[PDB]
Amino acid sequence: EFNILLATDSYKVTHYKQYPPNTSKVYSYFECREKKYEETVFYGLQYILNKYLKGKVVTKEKIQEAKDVYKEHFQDDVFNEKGWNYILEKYDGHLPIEIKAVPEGFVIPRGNVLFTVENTDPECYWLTNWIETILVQSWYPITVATNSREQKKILAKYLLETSGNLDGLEYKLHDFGYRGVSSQETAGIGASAHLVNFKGTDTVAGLALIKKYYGTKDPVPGYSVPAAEHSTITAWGKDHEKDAFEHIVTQFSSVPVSVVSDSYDIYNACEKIWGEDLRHLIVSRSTQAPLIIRPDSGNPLDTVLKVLEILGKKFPVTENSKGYKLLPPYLRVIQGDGVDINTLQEIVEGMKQKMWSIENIAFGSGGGLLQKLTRDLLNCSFKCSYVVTNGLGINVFKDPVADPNKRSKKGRLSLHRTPAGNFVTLEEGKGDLEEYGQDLLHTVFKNGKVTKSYSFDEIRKNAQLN
Amino acid sequence: EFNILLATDSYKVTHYKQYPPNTSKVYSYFECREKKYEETVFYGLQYILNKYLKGKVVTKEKIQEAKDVYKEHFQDDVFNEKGWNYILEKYDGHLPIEIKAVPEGFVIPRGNVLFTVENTDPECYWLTNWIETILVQSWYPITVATNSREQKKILAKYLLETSGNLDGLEYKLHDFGYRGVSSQETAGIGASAHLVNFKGTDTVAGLALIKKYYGTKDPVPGYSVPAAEHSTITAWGKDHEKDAFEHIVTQFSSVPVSVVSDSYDIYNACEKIWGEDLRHLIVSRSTQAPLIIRPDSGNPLDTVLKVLEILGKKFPVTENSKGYKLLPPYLRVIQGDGVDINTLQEIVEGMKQKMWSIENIAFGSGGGLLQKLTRDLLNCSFKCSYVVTNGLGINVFKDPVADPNKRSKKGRLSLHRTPAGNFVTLEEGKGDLEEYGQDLLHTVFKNGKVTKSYSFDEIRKNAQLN
Ligand SMILES: Nc1ccc(/C=C/C(=O)NCc2cc3cc(-c4ccc(C(=O)N5CCC(F)(F)CC5)cc4)cc(-c4ccc(F)cc4)c3o2)cn1
Ligand SMILES: Nc1ccc(/C=C/C(=O)NCc2cc3cc(-c4ccc(C(=O)N5CCC(F)(F)CC5)cc4)cc(-c4ccc(F)cc4)c3o2)cn1
Repeated sequence: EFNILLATDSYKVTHYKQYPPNTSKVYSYFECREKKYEETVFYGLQYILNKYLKGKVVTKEKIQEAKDVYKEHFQDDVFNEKGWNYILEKYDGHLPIEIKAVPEGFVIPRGNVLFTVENTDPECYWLTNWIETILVQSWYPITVATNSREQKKILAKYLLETSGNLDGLEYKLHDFGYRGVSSQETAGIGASAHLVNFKGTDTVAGLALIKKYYGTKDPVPGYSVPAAEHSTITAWGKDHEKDAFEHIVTQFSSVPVSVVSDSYDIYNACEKIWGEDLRHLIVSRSTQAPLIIRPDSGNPLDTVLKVLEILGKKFPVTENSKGYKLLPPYLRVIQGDGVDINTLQEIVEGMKQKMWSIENIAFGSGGGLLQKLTRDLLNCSFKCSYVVTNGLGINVFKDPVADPNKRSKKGRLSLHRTPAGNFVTLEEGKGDLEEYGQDLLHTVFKNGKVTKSYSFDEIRKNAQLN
Repeated sequence: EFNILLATDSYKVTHYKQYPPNTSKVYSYFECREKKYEETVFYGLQYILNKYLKGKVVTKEKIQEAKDVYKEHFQDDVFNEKGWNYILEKYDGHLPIEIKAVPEGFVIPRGNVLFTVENTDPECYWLTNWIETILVQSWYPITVATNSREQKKILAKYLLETSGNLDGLEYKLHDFGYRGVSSQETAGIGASAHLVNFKGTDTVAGLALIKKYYGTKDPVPGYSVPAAEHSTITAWGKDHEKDAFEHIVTQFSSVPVSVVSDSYDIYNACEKIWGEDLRHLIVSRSTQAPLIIRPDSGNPLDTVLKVLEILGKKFPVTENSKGYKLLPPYLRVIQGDGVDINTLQEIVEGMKQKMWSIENIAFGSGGGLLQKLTRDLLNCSFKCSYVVTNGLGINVFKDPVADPNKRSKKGRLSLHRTPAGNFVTLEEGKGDLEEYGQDLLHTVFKNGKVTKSYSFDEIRKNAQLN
């Protein structure tokens, strides 16, 4: 079973011997520090509160096991068995901590307070920063949900220019990242952060996470359609690629189907196999069940353009009201190789220069969507800003001489709306002056109980585009 | 509870209707595809065999739950209920699969087969590639262990040159990445892969993973020392940084202690606080308990060089047998900000240029060691290379015209030793000719059971440097 006594940075085990004596309160905050990515989607804290922090988390056996492990780890006795036994006997193992956050789904500019942590018992001054390590890991669902939303902005801009509406926007980016992430638990959390902005996912693990910790009115938050891989094509033999194509579109003639076509020669497959030999099985398909050709190699922009030119000469093309070319409704294209936020912008801009509408194409991303992200992308940081010693409170901060970008905020913090409708974080307890309205932070956790929750439905609504 | 029926890519559920009819065998393999990082460390397979693949993995309840989820996910009933009911009734929920693999810890050049997967029942031809997604995730411990070993190579070269031996090598790179990874399960896997090469870690979760799935002779595989953070220094007050230093070094006066010193001015704390105000508490410390000064901001190379020049003028410096300068044995330095494999080489080369020995310094890394890594750094890939249909086996392969590097191998594979002592992978069953000796892969999994395993002590021995 999970042991919260073994889920911290090793060195923090010794921090109860370094704080100033006669200290009764430690107050810390989380932010996406200022330095692209000017606003962040706050999401994922609710998952950590329920799975790791709520309820009875301390037992006599868990204290004894931490004592045994840390004895050999440090080659010394340094564990705070006395402090952890006080929580067990007085609060039945419930953590005496209060956490205030911003509602999940909110879009907030860089450099503002997103949540605060503090202890509610003077004896547990050391407990505030013990749970820093587990809490800081919220940088991952924040960054996945932000980076996915910024890719939605690019897609929405070019779809509106070339078509005149946003029909089908919310399944133009499919999640191919299950096998490209570092673990099973990461796959579930990352695919859920992507479903805040889109609807298509191949990463099954994200569905069960949402229903267990968030919930939705619909049966499932994500959907998929049948598709082929290189094994189900090459298994027929090099000389029988056309046999594998005919068989697969016939088994799935009533639903959409994606077919990877670059096993040997992608341009041969589009012009000769799809566009001639099997053309009669494509033009008869329904608008609700098109064929989706999938290239998978080469230069991403050059391959998409050459593919569209080949298909345009073999199938009837129309011109929409904005002047851009459009394929017949029974034929589309999906590009799912080498796709990140940078390449996605290069592709749609190139398609627009060649007078091709964004209606024709959708995208898929694997490692770029779920794995190629770090904690310094948005500079997520956790720092102490207020302590009480000998009954008097002081403001605490850091300010390295060689880097003013690492300066931290001072005192008790609060988040408010500006008169022009923006955000501002007030320091040194100045929010008590009541000049900026109501603090937008809400108590989500106190003394081992989750005091306020949000559904996955409200979160999607909070993260909408303008 | 984990359900293997929900731990695959969505599309793989629709693959049992796409293979050629009368197919009784699907045979697939894993490689680090060829085109820095010329050889890879194979580690991580055993963890996945025990936690997810062995034993009764199919029940009547798990079949019904996967059925219910897929009807909403696909808006159809494509799920293969009949295939999974046969495995339950015929094999008591045990997977009829055989896996062969190279011994864990082995160092193998790029472009060689590392493990193979095939079905042992003709009815379960679809099972081989169903477990591709879970097995491909072994890319992460392989890449962490490889990138960590390459960093050990750089440190060994410059330590031997500036000092004359390798004393202290196994803890010159400490793992700081607990808070910087994407989940709790990722932290345990990645820290365990780092301990293959080094012995210092702050990510506690790696210790329990090793003892449960690999085992070691000693009580624990990793160690740590007491250290400060920014909250335990700045909580004393801006004008009281000296008081915090004196307290911390007195509480830990008999063991090594690391003290972050860049809260306000790193260069002032080195020259005036450590080098003047508190110098009498440093020169009295034991060689087994030095003070370790830790900078944490600015340019990594420029800061380290200036910190060394300051201390060299406040403390007695000697010259070792190779001519390089050395601090007194009670004074060391650790640099744990912005360290990856690129900057680690720049720092160590610049230290040598200024005649400073590598004995004076250690390093720590967080996001660069455990998070800033993807699946295409080593080109880890899983592909089918052999099937049997109508009783006749054929060689299958992919070969895209726009990317010769994506070409895969054909037929039954085997790994052998060359007469000069190198590795070669034989294709198309040519290993049966017995011209290259015996196959180096070993059956590690068969019909639901682990058939061969390795201890963490054997893995470390196999992964040693030349
Ligand atoms: N490692 C890997 C893993 C996988 C792969 C290759 C995967 C692949 O090719 N996927 C194709 C694909 C999925 C998909 C899902 C949707 C989709 C998403 C959401 C909804 C939805 O909101 N609802 C459906 C259910 C409902 F009830 F109807 C109301 C709500 C519907 C469909 C749409 C298209 C599509 C793409 C391009 C097109 F042109 C057309 C469709 C889709 O295309 C490669 N490597
Ligand atoms: N998010 C985070 C997390 C942490 C931080 C800052 C952390 C910090 O400052 N850590 C200091 C530190 C630990 C440490 C461990 C060892 C160590 C590791 C392994 C062994 C070992 O091999 N064994 C244990 C004992 C044994 F019994 F022999 C068997 C084997 C011994 C020591 C050595 C030094 C050191 C650093 C610099 C020096 F100059 C010298 C030492 C060490 O220094 C920042 N952000």
